[PDB]
Amino acid sequence: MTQQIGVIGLAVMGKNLAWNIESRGYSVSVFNRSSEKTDLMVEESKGKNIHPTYSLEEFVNSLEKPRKILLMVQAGKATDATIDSLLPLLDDGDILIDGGNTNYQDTIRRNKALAQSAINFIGMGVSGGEIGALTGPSLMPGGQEEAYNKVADILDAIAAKAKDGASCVTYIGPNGAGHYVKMVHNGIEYADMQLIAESYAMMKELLGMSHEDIAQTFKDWNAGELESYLIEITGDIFMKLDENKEALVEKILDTAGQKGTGKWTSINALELGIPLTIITESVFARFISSIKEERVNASKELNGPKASFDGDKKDFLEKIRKALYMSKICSYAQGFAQMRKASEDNEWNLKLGDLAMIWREGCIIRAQFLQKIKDAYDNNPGLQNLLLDPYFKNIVTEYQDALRDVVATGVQNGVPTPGFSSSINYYDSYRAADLPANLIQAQRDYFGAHTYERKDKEGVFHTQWI
Amino acid sequence: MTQQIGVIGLAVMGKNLAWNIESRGYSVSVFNRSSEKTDLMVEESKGKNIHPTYSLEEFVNSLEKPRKILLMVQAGKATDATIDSLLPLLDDGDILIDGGNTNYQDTIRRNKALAQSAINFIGMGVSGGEIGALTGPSLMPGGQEEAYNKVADILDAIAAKAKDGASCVTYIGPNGAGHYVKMVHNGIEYADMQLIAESYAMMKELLGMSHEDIAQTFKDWNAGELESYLIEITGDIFMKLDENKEALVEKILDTAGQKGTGKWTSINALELGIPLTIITESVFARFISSIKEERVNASKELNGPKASFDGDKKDFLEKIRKALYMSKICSYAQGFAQMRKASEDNEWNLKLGDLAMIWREGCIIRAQFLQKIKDAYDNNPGLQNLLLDPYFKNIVTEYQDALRDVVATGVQNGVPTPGFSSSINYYDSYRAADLPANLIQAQRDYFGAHTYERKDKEGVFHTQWI
Repeated sequence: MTQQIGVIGLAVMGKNLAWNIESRGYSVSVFNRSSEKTDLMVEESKGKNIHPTYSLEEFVNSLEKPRKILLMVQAGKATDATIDSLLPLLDDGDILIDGGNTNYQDTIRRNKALAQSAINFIGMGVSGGEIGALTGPSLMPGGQEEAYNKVADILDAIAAKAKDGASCVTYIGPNGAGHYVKMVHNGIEYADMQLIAESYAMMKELLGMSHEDIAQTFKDWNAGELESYLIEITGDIFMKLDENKEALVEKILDTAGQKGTGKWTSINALELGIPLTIITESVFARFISSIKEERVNASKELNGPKASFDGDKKDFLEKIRKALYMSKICSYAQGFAQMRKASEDNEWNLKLGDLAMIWREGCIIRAQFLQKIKDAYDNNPGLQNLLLDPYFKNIVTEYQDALRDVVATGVQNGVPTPGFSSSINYYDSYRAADLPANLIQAQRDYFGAHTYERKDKEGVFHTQWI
Repeated sequence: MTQQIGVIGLAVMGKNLAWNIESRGYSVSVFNRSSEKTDLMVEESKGKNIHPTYSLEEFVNSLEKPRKILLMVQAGKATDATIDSLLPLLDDGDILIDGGNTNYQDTIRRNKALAQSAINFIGMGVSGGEIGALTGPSLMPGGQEEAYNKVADILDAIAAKAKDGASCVTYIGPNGAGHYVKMVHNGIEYADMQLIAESYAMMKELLGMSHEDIAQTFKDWNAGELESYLIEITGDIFMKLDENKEALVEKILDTAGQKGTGKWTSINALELGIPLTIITESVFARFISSIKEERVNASKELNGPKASFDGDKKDFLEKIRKALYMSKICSYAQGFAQMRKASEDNEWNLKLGDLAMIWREGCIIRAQFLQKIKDAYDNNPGLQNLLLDPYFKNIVTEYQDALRDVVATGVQNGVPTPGFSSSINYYDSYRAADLPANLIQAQRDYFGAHTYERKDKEGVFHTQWI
């Protein structure tokens, strides 16, 4: 009567994961606190190997041991309440897998406490949306390694497969490493969408392009090095019409929503001392879009230059493309630098090459560009920055001219390019042997006696400047 | 016999603060747990009304009621340990004043906790460096409003006086509003130094100016609307020769740090939803300056254009000056927008005009500039953004052309200007009635079904995009 794995939380993503697991031949028990949605799953699953349960006691007793329970409830209170109600009914060695988009510190807290009751806790990031959950997502499980290996066959079977047959799931690391990697994935996704949107702003507001010339430009870009899911769906979005046969996306209110997780990536980067300029500017860009009424008011009081481009439009579209690809490199270089630092300060022993690997398919940021990130760390596991990898170093040293032209053209024409601007400023700061921070250091010694170091001598120095 | 006020912690700032208080004719008891710092201050206080004590029991018994105790100890656990060891020894109505660089959230915890035992707690931000604490600092006290009035005589006596006679101290607001305001002061200080540092880099790397010409430029700028303490000391710093008649500022290692306190301003901005791009990139600029040996390696593998200017240098110097002023306006507009939102969220009822008033002298960011921020809020207390203030409005719509030229030239010549770039981008985003966030919303609805709102029709919408 025992089933192989259990899922709690029968909304569309818990339901789609259970069906994915069932699609691969494993017997699944399901439970939803409100039993009426379990009653819809049984009807929507007639013929599959879905054993419904209608109490936490019948659910736990329906599962083989060590019990494998996938939590797909909403984050925060409902997750901790589900864990706490489950814990008395569990035995030593059982395994809980929180699959929500949980803040990684909650996972670290839940892993530590559950470990004192001999319960394994895996915080697993899940990316791919609801269609991806049903057919093959990218999974980022972190927690006890032994617990992971006891459920690794299920994870491997349901996860997306990259073009080399590799399943888009691997053991991330201890405790909160998986949910940390999922959060950084979303931060990268914020930047990828902002850079795409800056590209659209240039095309719409500087080159005066229509939605079909915009769509076709993105489809063209998706045929080369920039091939990504996000560029691919952007091309579809500029082809969708409304009732009046006008472009629908132009009818959408330009207030970017954000359910956190993007702001978490920058908050952590600031704590770690990691310059995450590009993802953070994309978070701030969402913030300022949400004060729509304030922007409408300032547009009637603050002057600016008219957007006027008189050069070659096709040749400048190619520059925007190069600028978009190089900004992606710098943003990923920042994002992967955050993950090495978080690996170091948490002793997670993150293998950054494995993270690019599991992001080649399934997730929202999936792109052929990620195969080149894996190739970088395969050729050099000690790679300190993606900008130094021979392939990426070759791209940025040539594309920087197109990026500089795009930024300077948008700045002079009043088109905001925050992701392009911080990209070229990151490249120029990271490659600068000497920075003006020496003036900052001398100022801090002037008004605070904070001392400074020298370039030619060694030791700590303090100057009476006046 | 009995003293009027007490200071715990006799490092240079608590020591200099105690001398300040005694200089105005008040009697002060002093305590340091490490008795050596108390003995050193005993000899240095020949002929002063400084009564040393060597136990917390003795310290509390040497002050008249209601007791006024100034905590100038290490932030964090050492502050909590002292508050804990003081609590049993105090009488209802006594006043603890924590004057360290403390996280405002700790102040909220301490204030709320000490109120249950009927003890007043003032978290007070102190700005001015070690010399400012001796002569006249800027004071940002928050806490019990009537407990402030009992110490207001002393704070007013020791604070710096603006040249209209007003002391740079005022009741900021309840609980942790004082430490919050000090924290935002520092973030603003970070942006002011970075923007001065970006001007320096432009003068040196793009215009090829010597330290003599760089010093003279800052002194001329200090003579106008940019009159500021940070610009004044910068002109001095570029005049300071080393032993071999060389500009000592150039010998200083260009590493600013990764563990400053300005990062807390950005973390709070990210949680409030306030776009703090200029201060945040000033924090990030310090991070990448900290990886010196990594930057030196990248400078040997990553190329860029060689900076070269071939136009009138004096005309461009003036454009740098306008770009610096405008960027300060944009930085402060964000910083003061952050505090307005925090005052609403924490129910502090902050009076931002009185805030700019007490920053006219004593603090590090002091400048003639802050009188215009005071004038902006006195003219319009409900002002939403300083960019809308008539005086600042007139400056930015005039100076934007110089800022755009500076940013564009800087980008085309490889000179990183993260502060200048995010300023013009912030000006172009805030004034844009329509932003490309509509594509972000469309994408989020494509892969995440997060729904969207429309510019034309009202309501919430979801679309099958393909």
